Amino acid sequence: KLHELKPAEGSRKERNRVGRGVATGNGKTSGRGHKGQKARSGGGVRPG
Amino acid sequence: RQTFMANESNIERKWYVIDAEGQTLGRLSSEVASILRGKNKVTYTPHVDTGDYVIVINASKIEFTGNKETDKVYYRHSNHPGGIKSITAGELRRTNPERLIENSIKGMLPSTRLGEKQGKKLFVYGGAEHPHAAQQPENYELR
Amino acid sequence: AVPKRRTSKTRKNKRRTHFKISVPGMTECPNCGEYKLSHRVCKNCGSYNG
Amino acid sequence: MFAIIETGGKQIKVEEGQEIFVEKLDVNEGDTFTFDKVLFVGGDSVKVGAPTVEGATVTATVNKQGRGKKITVFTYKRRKNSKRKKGHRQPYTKLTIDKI
Amino acid sequence: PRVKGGTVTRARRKKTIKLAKGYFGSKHTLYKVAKQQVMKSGQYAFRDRRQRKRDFRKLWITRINAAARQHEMSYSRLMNGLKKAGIDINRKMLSEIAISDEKAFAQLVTKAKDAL
Amino acid sequence: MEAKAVARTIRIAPRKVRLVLDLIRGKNAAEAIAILKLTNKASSPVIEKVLMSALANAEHNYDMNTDELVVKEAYANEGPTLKRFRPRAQGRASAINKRTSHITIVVSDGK
RNA sequence: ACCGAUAGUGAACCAGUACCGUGAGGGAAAGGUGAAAAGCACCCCGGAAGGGGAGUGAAAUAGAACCUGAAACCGUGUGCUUACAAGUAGUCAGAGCCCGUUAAUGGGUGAUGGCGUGCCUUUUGUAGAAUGAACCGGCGAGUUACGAUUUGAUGCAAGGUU
RNA sequence: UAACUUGGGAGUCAGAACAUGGGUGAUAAGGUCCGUGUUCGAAAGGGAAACAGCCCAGACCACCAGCUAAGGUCCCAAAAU
RNA sequence: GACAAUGGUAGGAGAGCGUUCUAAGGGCGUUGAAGCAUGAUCGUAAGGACAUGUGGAGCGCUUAGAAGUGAGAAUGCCGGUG
Repeated sequence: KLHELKPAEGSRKERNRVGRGVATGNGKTSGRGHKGQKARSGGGVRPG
Repeated sequence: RQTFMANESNIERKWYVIDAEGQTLGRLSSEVASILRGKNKVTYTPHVDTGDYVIVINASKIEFTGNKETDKVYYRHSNHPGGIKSITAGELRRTNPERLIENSIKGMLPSTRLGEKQGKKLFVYGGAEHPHAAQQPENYELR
Repeated sequence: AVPKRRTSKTRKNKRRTHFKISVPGMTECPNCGEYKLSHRVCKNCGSYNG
Repeated sequence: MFAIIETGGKQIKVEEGQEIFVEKLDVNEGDTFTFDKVLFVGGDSVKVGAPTVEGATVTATVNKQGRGKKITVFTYKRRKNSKRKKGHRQPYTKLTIDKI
Repeated sequence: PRVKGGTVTRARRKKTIKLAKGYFGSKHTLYKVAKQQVMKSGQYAFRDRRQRKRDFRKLWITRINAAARQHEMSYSRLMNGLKKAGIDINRKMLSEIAISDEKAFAQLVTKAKDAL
Repeated sequence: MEAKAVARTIRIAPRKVRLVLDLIRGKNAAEAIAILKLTNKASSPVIEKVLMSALANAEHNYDMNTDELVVKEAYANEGPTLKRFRPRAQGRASAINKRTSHITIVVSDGK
């Protein structure tokens, strides 16, 4: 029924949001680390 | 929680007199300090005064050991630039024997607000006669 | 020089303990019936005795 | 008179008609309880010693089975983004002594 | 859709300011200063719950020492004598007996001396 | 029973008025009038009209006698601020606050 | 399954306007009484502004500076405490003095005793005399499109899919 | 009571003190460069007066219970004048 | 019921709270909604109720869906006030 809906078991998962407080585990640096070329906006080196 | 706490509604204080003739200065001062605080009672409470009053007569003929008569020196500073004073313990005995005993005992008490009040119950006299006969002081022997 | 710290409201009010004004110093005129300053003339009928 | 009883980890000093607070027991509210371990009895009657007094039980009745006030546990470390928060309510058992 | 603030930021900030009543000056008024002091209060209380047990054991032992000296013996020899007999009464109960029942304590000092 | 009068939006700084209000707080009505007439401050005549208006309210609106009256309450509250500027040196301007106050006086017969 | 007056066009309002520049050019802030103006006749203090009554209205602490009306900050009155004392201002213990709850081993204040050098960032290492914040409020930072790969679910199966 | 293999996701490439085996310096440095252990980093609690790196010892929570380690027992300050 | 584990920065993994809008079902409201204020209340945390004042017209609950979805700090921007 439209008021009792249920997706299949294990078929959905919630996305992870970074930069939303220290308790989440991805708060300040958002998983990037400390002060490098790979910690800047725009990324780093070419894939090869 | 069963622990008893003493307070001013039920504190009892009494008076003692102690003879300072033929005793070492430091061995007598350590015992007097344990009495002014109240460490000899079963109702000792840390945050209230429980100890008793002490009268010290015959403040002269207090005895040192070794060469302390000339070697032990007391220093003070007047908080003015270049002013520091000095006096020998053998010289203070013959000119202010009451201060010699009084300062030694006061150095063995905590320097809190309660410590100053607990140190105001000591009376020291250089002779064998005291004027506190309105109370009923009792003779005390040193452990 | 400039202040190193902000002054709190407790310290500010302590400093203003003595900042106030006094009473004028007035007496009653026994011709006017109303108040006047000592050693000054009355302002109601403009009389000064003595 | 009075007795010393061992109610698990700790000891209590009890008289008759006195209400006491202990840690949670398996009894229900209203039923009777017995303290089988008594270490000392005094008063006018002859003083008895230790390690255990031969018999000498104490009886009491259960009044309430509740929990204590909530205390918040909080710790943190400065300059390290680490902290924790926890609540706690400790359960107790209320009793009233009636026969030593 | 656009989600704005309101009724969420104010609610949680009032909870912190309400735990700091009685504090001096701006430490019960301004949120940022009050937030710091409330964290230090929780850190202090955790430490002080465990120091409260060391503070009260010392007080009982001091009182047992004074009572025992009135019977011509020290604290250290009193606990050895009781242990050699098996009294198993802790320091909290011995202190409560010396204050209240003066001649019941003397019933325990004798047995501590009987076993030496 | 009490009577009151209010003067709103008076162009005087609030903390200059409060100095005068400290002298007449708690005095008889006849004594407060004399104090205000003999004090040589700027805000004394302004407060004089507020107390006179409140005294006349106790005689027409109500039925109270002006011989047993006292000054029960006398306080000043802040009003809107007028924002101005002052040209300083080197091409800079400094702000100036022209402040305003609300003045209230209550006179009570007692009871 | 777009915004709801710091948003949405710079501009919901006499806005490319006030204003700024020789000029090209740059550019704001400002919405809300009430269902109905029925927008306070009349009396009192004053030169006036402002107010106290009396009336209108369901309501005037809805009176045009008008729906609701938070915080910083400024004042008035009161229960407990403070003028011999060395304070990151709290925490644990604790007399005395006042109150009475979402009724429960209750609330307010605090004579004294023990312990105790803010937060963030950056560092081998910070109470640091290394950086940043005067206070309060609003706003302010891993998203979407198209491809690749891997994991879970579902349908069919030597076939699957447009 | 771990180890090896195949896949998805990382951070790290400025380290410091103590003891010990050596080079360099001057058998100087809280110096500098290597080998071998510990602790800090990323570790609260007790001792060394105070004192990241020294000695003891690894905090899930509550209790006004007991036994110990380092270090201590005349007074401050708990326990042998 | 018996035993065992539970300090932690960079970083990996898991389970949840709350906010605005949509769908379906079921409800509350002038005999007084949201918002605001106070309170000695409940849960392990994010947080949720109730009572009383003010307020004068909208708003919750259950299961799903989608995001302009959470602020203490950038010599941050705008307004008010020391």
